[PDB]
Amino acid sequence: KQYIISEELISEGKWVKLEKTTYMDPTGKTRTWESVKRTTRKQTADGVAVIPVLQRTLHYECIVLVKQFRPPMGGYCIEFPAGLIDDGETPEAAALRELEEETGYKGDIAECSPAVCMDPGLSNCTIHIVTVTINGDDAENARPKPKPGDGEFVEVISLPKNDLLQRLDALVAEEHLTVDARVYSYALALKHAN
Amino acid sequence: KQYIISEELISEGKWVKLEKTTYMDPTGKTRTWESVKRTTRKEQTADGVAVIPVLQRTLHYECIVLVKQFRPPMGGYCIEFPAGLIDDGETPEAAALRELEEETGYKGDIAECSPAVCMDPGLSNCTIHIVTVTINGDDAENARPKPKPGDGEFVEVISLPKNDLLQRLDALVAEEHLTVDARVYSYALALKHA
Ligand SMILES: CCNCc1cn(C)nn1
Ligand SMILES: [Cl-]
Ligand SMILES: [Mg+2]
Ligand SMILES: [Mg+2]
Ligand SMILES: [Mg+2]
Ligand SMILES: [Mg+2]
Repeated sequence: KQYIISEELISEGKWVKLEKTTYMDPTGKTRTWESVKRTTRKQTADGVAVIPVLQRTLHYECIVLVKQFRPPMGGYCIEFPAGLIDDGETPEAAALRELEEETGYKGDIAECSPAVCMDPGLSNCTIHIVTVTINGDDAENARPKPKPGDGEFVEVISLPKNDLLQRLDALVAEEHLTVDARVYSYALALKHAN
Repeated sequence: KQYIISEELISEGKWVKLEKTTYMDPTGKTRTWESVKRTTRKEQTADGVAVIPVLQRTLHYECIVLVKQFRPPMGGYCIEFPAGLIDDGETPEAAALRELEEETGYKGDIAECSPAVCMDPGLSNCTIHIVTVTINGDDAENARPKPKPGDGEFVEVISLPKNDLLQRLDALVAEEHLTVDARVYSYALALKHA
């Protein structure tokens, strides 16, 4: 019943543009919306985010996260490892690549979401959420070698899965970090389950 | 180590702006970023709230109450937690219970309220509080709940059992063109993984 009529370019950078979207509301009334898009998409989605489950025998299972300075936020954020999918790369392959670059861990694919939206009231940005397990007992994950690209500066933060939400709250309380909403969503459901 | 040097406006809409952000990298080198911000944030501790609404009813499995709306940025229908912006002077908890009632009809009870968490920190400064609310579906207030959508809001309510949320979401994605929100998907995945 609702649909896009036209999109007016307002402003286009190298990485992001702003559009004025005209759409038909269900009553038959034309309306406008200010919409953001990335200029980099081809792809199933803009990006992947990786849920990396680090499994070591006789240890708690951990979720591997990354801490980085995020210029739009003006501060440091705690996030699932993540990056954009390369032209002609699959979401799975992007997940394992990003995970290795950002963490040095080598992982195995467990499952892969459909494209999911990041902030659909503002942008068209989408990602695949990719669950990956990491055999922390294998020699290739003993001393994980992180290969950052140009301009990535990533700290790795592993947190036990069974206390994830309490551990994150503690970091926010002590370290003036912002937690990512998808990380927080996942942590909450771990507590809310059953 | 890293910090913001300057923020130059590139383009300002009614609702959204684009900025050229200059910052210092941890090598001591100046770099830039293209940053999105909303124009509507005043003294709120965040832009908005998203509500995790746990519908509880005697001799029913708990349901997660979700909303389906057309999102102009996305050009299509999206399934999301009930959400909206925090009005000036409004508490995150008040915004949550208000938005929940407006979008679903349900009158909730506060359970917990997150710190401000980032929506897409590689792109925007946008933040929310994630507010968990329980709905006493045995109360007569919540028996045959009617939305009170504001102007240009057109919302369908979808309640899904917590104990099968991921499959039930997958089944809706299989049946029509719609996108699940990444925070919803993350929360459903944790429910499976716990
Ligand atoms: C470090 C390379 N710059 C990437 C980027 C992404 N956006 C939105 N602006 N700059
Ligand atoms: Cl798993
Ligand atoms: Mg990244
Ligand atoms: Mg990366
Ligand atoms: Mg809303
Ligand atoms: Mg609303």
